[PDB]
Parts: sequence; C-alpha cells; structure tokens
Amino acid sequence: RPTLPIPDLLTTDARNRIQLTIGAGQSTFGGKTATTWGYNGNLLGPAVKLQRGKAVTVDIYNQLTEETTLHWHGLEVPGEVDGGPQGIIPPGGKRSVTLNVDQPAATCWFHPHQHGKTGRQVAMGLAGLVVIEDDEILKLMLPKQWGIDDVPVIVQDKKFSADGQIDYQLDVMTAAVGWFGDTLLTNGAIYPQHAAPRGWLRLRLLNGCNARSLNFATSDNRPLYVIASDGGLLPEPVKVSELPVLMGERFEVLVEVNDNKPFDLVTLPVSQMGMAIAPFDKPHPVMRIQPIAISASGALPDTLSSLPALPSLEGLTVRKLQLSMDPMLDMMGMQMLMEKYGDQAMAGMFDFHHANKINGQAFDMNKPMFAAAKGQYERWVISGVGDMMLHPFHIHGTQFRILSENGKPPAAHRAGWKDTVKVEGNVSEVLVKFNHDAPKEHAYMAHCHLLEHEDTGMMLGFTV
Ligand SMILES: [Cu+2]
Ligand SMILES: [Cu+2]
Ligand code: NA
Ligand code: NA
Repeated sequence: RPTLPIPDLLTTDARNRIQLTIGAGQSTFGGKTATTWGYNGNLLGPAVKLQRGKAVTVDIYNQLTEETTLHWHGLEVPGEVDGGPQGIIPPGGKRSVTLNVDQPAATCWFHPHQHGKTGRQVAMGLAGLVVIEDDEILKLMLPKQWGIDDVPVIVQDKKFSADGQIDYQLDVMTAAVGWFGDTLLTNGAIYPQHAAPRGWLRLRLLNGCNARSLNFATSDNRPLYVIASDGGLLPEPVKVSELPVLMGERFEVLVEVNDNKPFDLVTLPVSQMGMAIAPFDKPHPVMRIQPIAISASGALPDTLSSLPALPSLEGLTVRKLQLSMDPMLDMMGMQMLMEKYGDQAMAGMFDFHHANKINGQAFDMNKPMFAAAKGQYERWVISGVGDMMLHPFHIHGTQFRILSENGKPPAAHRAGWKDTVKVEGNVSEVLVKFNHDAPKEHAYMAHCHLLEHEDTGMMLGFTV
C-alpha cells in the first residue's frame, strides 16, 4: 500500500499572510493519470492552521482558466470573506481576505462555491483543511504530531472514465441522487497505509464526497473515541463502534494503538440511494493502520471542554425551510439509476437545473430570502418531508446546536457544535446564532451539502 499523503500544515509568514494557489495538474490513480485540481499542488490542498484571536490575510491566486470561489466551511467570518457564490476570483486573478478567527479550536475545511459548478470543482480535486487552535485545546495533551499521531483523513469517492480522467457530470441522475463513483480515495490515494505510534492515534475525519454518506469503523471492531465535531471539542469523549459522517462533516476520533497488529479504518454500507452499489455493498477499507514503536505521548482526557447551555426556546425567532424536489426529477433520476445499475441501486431502501428548491424557490443569487438577526439565537426548522433523499443541510457563518435531528434528539457525539444537520424525509431543528454580518452583495448560504442538489437549486442566501 502507498503511504497516506499528509496535507502540508500551512501557517502564517512574517507578515501574517498565507498564500493559496488554485491550479490544474496531474494525478495518478491505479495506473492511469487524470487531470486534477488542487490548492498549492495537483490535488486536494494544505491544512491552513489558524489561531483563535489572530488575524491572517489569505492571498488567493486563481490559476485556473475558469472562475472559482473559495469558501471556508465551518468558519464564523463576515459574508465579505465567506467565499460563497458571489466571491468570484477571476481566472488569472488574485483576491485577498482577512480572516479574524474568533471561535473554538476545530477542524474546519475549504472548497469552491462556484455557482452551479461546486460539485464538479470539488470532484476535480479542490478541497483543503482548516485546523483552528486555541488556548484551551493545547492544554489537553492530545496527540499533536501532525502526520504522525495527528492525521487528517479526507475521504472521497470518484468515478473515472476509460481514459483515466475523472468522469463528472451534472445530469438528470446526478441532480437527483448525487455524483458518486466506485473508487474510494483517502487524502487522494487508493487505500493507503498510515504508520501510527503505539498509544493513541488521532484522526480528523472529513467526509469530502459530493454525495456519498459514510460510516466509519475498524476491521477488528476496536472502538472510536469521538472527541470533536464540526465546530470543535465535545464536552467529553463519546465512545462508539461506528461513526456515520455526512457530506461536509468532520469528526476527530482517537483510536487505541495498543499492540503491533495492523487493522483497517473501514466504512460500512449505508442506506442511501445509489450508495450501496458494489463495491460499497460491503464493508470497504479506507486505510490500513500500521503500528510502529516510535515516540508518542498523546492522551485521551476524561473531560475535553465546557460548552454553553442550549438557550431557552421561548421567544426565539423560528424560520421554516422546506427542501423539495421536482417530482419529475425524482422519477427520471430513480429510473436512470435502475437502467444503469439494475436492482442493486435501491439496496438499504425537462430542465433539471432548477428542479431542487428551498421554500419553493431554486437558489437566486440576487434575492436573499431573509435577514437573520445578529447575535441572537434563532430556531431554524428544516423539513425534508415529502421526499426520500438524504440532505445534509449546512448553514454558513455559524456553528449551531442540533435540537432535534430528523425526528429525534441528536446522538451525544452530535449534540455539541455542528454546522451540518441531517434532513431525510423528516424534520430537524437547530439553534443558530450569527456573530458576524453579511450584506446582500456577499450573503450567507444555507444549503443541502449534497453538491448536485446545491448546484441545481437547493440553496438560499440570507443577510445578517
Ligand atoms: Cu460552509
Ligand atoms: Cu439535498
Ligand atoms: Na502571495
Ligand atoms: Na480502545
């Protein structure tokens, strides 16, 4: 097995600046080269490291021949620097953003938000990580050697053509069910191996698929200790056998490396349309962990962090967000999937470019749907009632609290700081507060993070 690639950990320079270059290059997957896109390289991106309380300016060079934008997913920053569809960086052009980091330690990420093209641009290879540190987290004595016992794990599926090129399409099928493929990548490599010191291994898991939800576990069933969610540390570890992760979500887990025997991180079959076609109809390796006897001192604390109380609910503004799909989209998509894949496509279970909607509207860039309060908790009620698709619903500008998730109180490891909530044929409720402003010219997005739904209308803008 190839060794797991580790995103460079990119800090500020003497002038408090970080340079990102967006560009095309070449990658090799199982023998055949593909044109890929990357930040500061051919594929994927670095891990931009930020400290709570410190400004940094990011200089962003668009070295594509097409428009793109750069969105910091998870960051509580003004709309100006949020990099939603209105933050065009022109091909050949340079844009600079000041990020004033004021939130708990967390693993966030970044990726394009090009209007109507976000799915293709991620599929082409564009994604990096954001490691936010603060004063609280460095006191915990967690595994902290980057790329040794503190390892980013970005999991994505891709589909490839006969010539080896990435085979991306926004069509009637993928607009309905998402883009998914048959090859799993972990930091860009097919089934890599990571060499991990005895003791505690820390993994920062990102589900960076366009459309495929995942479910982590190990091959010998050893536990994961969940220490952190999208928006950072939990109050204390949650110990699990398996860990479902939606598109765009991050969890940090600790795994015990307690003797010399190799095991795999795997992902278990999910009940989501399309996502259990072979080879994903059985447990599927993500990466091989190979124990090694070098220095490590990282520990698992009893107690991680102190989070705020849920605010009381009386008097909060409530906003209804109904997600919906043209029924014509569902049918033709369900059909195209059966024609192409046969009966396996359903295991576990006409212009489409505006067929997906929130509150009966496809995303309009020039009409924000509302102004949200600044600095005041609101309750957003997001409903997927009336359709059968999975919608990981994500809200920019914020880390929120899930009050109920698709019909139940959140699981314990999902009850902390989140920027994504599951919506799937039921209704979810989040408590949300915006500490920063967003004008109509640079509004915040709230959207399904199944990328093809987003691209085909399941997005709204809002101001603060
Ligand atoms: Cu985001
Ligand atoms: Cu969706
Ligand atoms: Na520069
Ligand atoms: Na253990």
